[PDB]
Parts: sequence; C-alpha cells; structure tokens
Amino acid sequence: SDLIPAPPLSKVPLQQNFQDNQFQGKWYVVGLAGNAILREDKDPQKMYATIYELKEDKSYNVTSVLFRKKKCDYWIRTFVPGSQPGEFTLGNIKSYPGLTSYLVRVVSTNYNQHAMVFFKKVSQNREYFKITLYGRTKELTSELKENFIRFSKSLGLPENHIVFPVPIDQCID
Amino acid sequence: TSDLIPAPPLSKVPLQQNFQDNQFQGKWYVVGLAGNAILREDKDPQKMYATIYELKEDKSYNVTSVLFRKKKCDYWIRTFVPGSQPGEFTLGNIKSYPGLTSYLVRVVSTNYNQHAMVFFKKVSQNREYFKITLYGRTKELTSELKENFIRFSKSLGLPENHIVFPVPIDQCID
Amino acid sequence: IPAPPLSKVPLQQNFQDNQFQGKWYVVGLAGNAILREDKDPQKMYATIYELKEDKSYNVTSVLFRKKKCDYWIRTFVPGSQPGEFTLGNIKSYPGLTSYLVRVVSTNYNQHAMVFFKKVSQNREYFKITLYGRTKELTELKENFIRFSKSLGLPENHIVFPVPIDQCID
Ligand SMILES: [Th+4]
Ligand SMILES: [Th+4]
Ligand SMILES: [Th+4]
Repeated sequence: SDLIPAPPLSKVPLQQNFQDNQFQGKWYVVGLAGNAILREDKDPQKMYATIYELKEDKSYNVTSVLFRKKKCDYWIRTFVPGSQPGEFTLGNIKSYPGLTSYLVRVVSTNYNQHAMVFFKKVSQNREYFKITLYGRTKELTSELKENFIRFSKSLGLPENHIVFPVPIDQCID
Repeated sequence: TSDLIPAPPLSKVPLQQNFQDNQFQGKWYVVGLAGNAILREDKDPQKMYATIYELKEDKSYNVTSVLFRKKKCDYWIRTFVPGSQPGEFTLGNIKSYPGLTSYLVRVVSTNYNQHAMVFFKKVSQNREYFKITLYGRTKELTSELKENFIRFSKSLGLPENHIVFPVPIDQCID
Repeated sequence: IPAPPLSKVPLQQNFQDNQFQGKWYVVGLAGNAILREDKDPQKMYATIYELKEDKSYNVTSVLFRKKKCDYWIRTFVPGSQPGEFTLGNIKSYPGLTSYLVRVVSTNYNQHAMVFFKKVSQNREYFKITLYGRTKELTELKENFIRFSKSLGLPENHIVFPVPIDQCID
C-alpha cells in the first residue's frame, strides 16, 4: 500500500486566465495517470466521461459516468471555485467518509478539443493524485498523448501508472 | 504638424460573422498592437497590458484597460455601445473626451477562448487614427497568429515599424 | 551588419549530396550587403548544382541581365562536415581570403536554405538563400524571414526576387 508521493504543487502548472464557461460540457477521459492508477492487461480500464455544468453561483455541477458491472454508474459532485481561477475544491466534503481534502487544478486546455486536469485527495490520511487527459472526442493525437505521458512522468509516475482507457459506446454518449 | 498613414476604407476590415457578445467578455491580453500612431521603440519597449470586457444588462460593454506605468497600475474605463451590426461598437459618452469626434470599434475575427483581432478608428482634433489589437486569453500566441496579424496590419497599409508585440509582464494584468 | 557566429547557423543533419543536386530557384535572398531596391526590385535567378565524380559540385548561376542570359560558374568543394563547402580555386578570386557554404535545412524535393559567408578585402559579408524547386513557395517565406532576422538582418536586407521566364527555364 506504499504510494508514490504527490508532487509539490509548484510542478503542476495552472491554465492562465481560465474560462469557466468555455470549460463546461462533456469531456471524455482519454488518458488517466496516478499514484493509485495501475495498468491491468487482463481487464483494461474502460473510458468514462465527466460532465461540467456551470451553476448560477459559478461552482460546477460535475457528473462522472462510467460503465461498470453491466450498468451505468453516476457520481454527482460539486466543484467549488478555489483560490485561483481554474482551481476547485469538492463541495460538502463531510458527506464523503474518510475524505479530508480534494483539490482540482486545470493544468492546460484549449477548451474545444483537449485538457489536462490534476486532482489531489487525502483519504484515510493517504495522499492520492491523478491526472486526466480530457478530449471533447474519444480520440486524440499522438502528440497530445505523448505530452501527457511526459507530464505524468515529470510528476514522478512510471509507465505502468499511465493508462489510455479503451473507447466504448455504453453510458458515455 | 502630424503625418499619418491614412485609415483604410472599412471595406478592407472584415467583421466576425455571428458575433457572440457574451462569449467575447472577460480579460484579453494585448499580445500585438499596430496602428498609424503606434511606433516600435527599442530603447523603451511597450509593456503588455490587458483589456477587460463586461457585458451590461443593456448589452453595452464596460471596458477596462489595465496598464503598468510609473510603478503603478493605471485603469482606463470606457463604454462600448453596440453599433450597426453585431461586433461593431461606438464609444459611449463621447463628449466627455475632449477633441474626440468619432470612435469606431470592429471585431475582425475571434474564436473567443484563445484569440481575437479588433480594429479601432478614431478622429481626434480632426486627425484620423487607427489601430489593430491582437488579443490573447494568454500572454503568448503562436507564430501563426502573430504572422497573420502582421499580414493583416500590412494589408491596411502599415509598415513593420508600426507593428509591436508588447513584452509580457506580471504586474497589474495577472 | 556583423556575421553571426557559426553556432547560430544550423547544419542540415545527414546531408544527401546526390539529392541536393539539380536546379534550385532563388525565391528568397537576404544578407548584410543585400538591399531591397524598392524602385526596381531584383529578378529571380537559378543556381544549378551538379555532383562531379569527385563529389565537389559544379555550380552554375543563371541570370537574365542586359537582355542576355549570364552564366557564373564556380566549384564547391566538400568541407569539414557533410553539407558544408568551400569555394574551389579561391586564389583566382582577387581579395577573397575566405568563402564558406553551409546548407541550413532542406527537404531536397521542394525547398532549402543555404548560408554563405565570405571575407573580401578583410570585410566579412554573409547571405542566405531560400531555394525552391519551383518559383513559388508557401509559411516557408515567413520561416526564412524569421531565420534571417535571428542572424541580425532587418526587413530591408531581405528580398524576394520576382519570378521570370527568360534563361532560368
Ligand atoms: Th475518484
Ligand atoms: Th486610446
Ligand atoms: Th558572390
């Protein structure tokens, strides 16, 4: 259960002049990396989607949709704006048992095609982190996948902690 | 005495099709700046500034320019009133600007979430000035976009020494 | 304007001398003694590279001038590294103590950039040519302008010769 440490926040860029309206809608998880994310060849990770809706109060309603055990699973969360535009905290955190901390930081995006987002959580006093490569479609270029691999490794993650979920049709369209 | 490159006819200045006023709001950095009274100065190069567009209830923009000057943040506040067609504006309360008889704004192109080019024309002391700004949501833009902006500026009659790329800074505009 | 240090002039990696041969049109031309003559802008010329048995190039420049086709013939001898050349029989050029050629980049079948440096009367001249297999190029003109400026040259030292039909076809 030992973990690769979370990198210091100084190694995680923040998207300059983040546009919260432009970031909204559905994003597909085309890449996923983290200290508790592990490549499994026997049962490879299926792609899921995360949907961001801006509320009147500028927090996001965030719905994660996955296909799991023959069903569509839905996680509905609230992202509250954080210290800087492009950062978020999880709303009503006390209703998640074990969870003492949950940070979101958008690293880069061009809004209409791709994004990279960094997440850090403390759960049972264990510090987990992950990075998602988002696409507005289910596919992205080599170039972007490679940049995402390089960025994940710059945060201390080896190859086996970096996965490219297999596109599917169920639940996420 | 003043000698000015003439303003181009408006037919040489495109208009962004189906302009989305809500999407054009927020902060834009001035990454490129060209005009008949804009001059490159190597001794004291132009610092980057930002312009912030807020849509009002009545669809005019509140427009705030933020510059770093003499060690402080300077703030210019104006109003852009919608014009003949979407993407064009006039300056509100023009009589409070002494000498100013005319001021036109036309958004040439934008993709809203990264870049824009805006054309401005004003008549001040009966002198016809114009400029073009290359806007970015970030402080940097691609070669491709800078070159496009250079080409467009030249298509309106401006030589190289009337086209500048303000140097990125952190003070005031972050 | 001073010649830039050679460290600011790339060399084409793994230069293919056979593939570089044939006719190249001079679509761009820049240098510290090249000046836009705006009143009567310069005509395009061509430069033809023929590989000899001994791997030197026979290099023929063809211009249209005074109603005639003019021909300048020189020899480029391979230098320290593939893609670099020296001028052959340099001692027959009076005043010329040095002449270097360095191919900066090329894709062989469309475009190239070549850097030239010479010392003549103890004055250090340099120029850069943008070569095309055709008389027109794209993006590539802008790249050539930015490269020329990276070596210290302003806009007025960068020219785009006008395409013509006489002599160079
Ligand atoms: Th989770
Ligand atoms: Th003004
Ligand atoms: Th010569």
